[PDB]
Amino acid sequence: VEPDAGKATWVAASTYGTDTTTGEEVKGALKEIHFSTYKLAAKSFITDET
Amino acid sequence: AVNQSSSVEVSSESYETIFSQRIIRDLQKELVVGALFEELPMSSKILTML
Amino acid sequence: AVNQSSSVEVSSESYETIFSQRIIRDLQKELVVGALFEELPMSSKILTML
Amino acid sequence: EEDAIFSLLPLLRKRLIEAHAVSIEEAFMTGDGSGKPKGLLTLASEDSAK
Repeated sequence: VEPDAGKATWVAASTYGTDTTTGEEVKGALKEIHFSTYKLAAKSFITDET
Repeated sequence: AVNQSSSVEVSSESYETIFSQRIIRDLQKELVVGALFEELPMSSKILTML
Repeated sequence: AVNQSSSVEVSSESYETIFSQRIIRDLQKELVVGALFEELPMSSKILTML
Repeated sequence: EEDAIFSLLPLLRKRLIEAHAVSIEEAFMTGDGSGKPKGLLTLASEDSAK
């Protein structure tokens, strides 16, 4: 599941040569999410004489 | 670690990797005393002879 | 700590299950200021209006 | 991209355009004028319309 990410940086206007100081993106950590299952079991009984 | 790079591209933690369904086993000691001597068939509990 | 699934013997090791390569995300913000007027075209890096 | 999902280039570009879109929104909402447009929230403070 992706996260929020996020901004960029505007050029300093007069920067035309190598490099123009273009920043970089926000590091999108592509985090795992997981599930779990529980069990229920119900039992009932009767006897032949009843 | 598993989580590489981190400037700047999208990279995850663990559970990216492919898994395999084959099973391997070490070279166990050869079987010889369990498969050498002759069987005698019986049909009760004790056998007697003279 | 970990115990998944120690019932009663075939516990495995690295959590032998399955995973999904689907990626999801919730809401994203409402881009109201991105379309408030037309993209006025310029051939030049400055322009003047009298 | 040699040990992952063989498909990170779509994921990279969808985030990078979003990062550009929110960055142009931020600059249009708020702007001092330091390398960036003069966003609306502070802009009316200049001609003192508050």
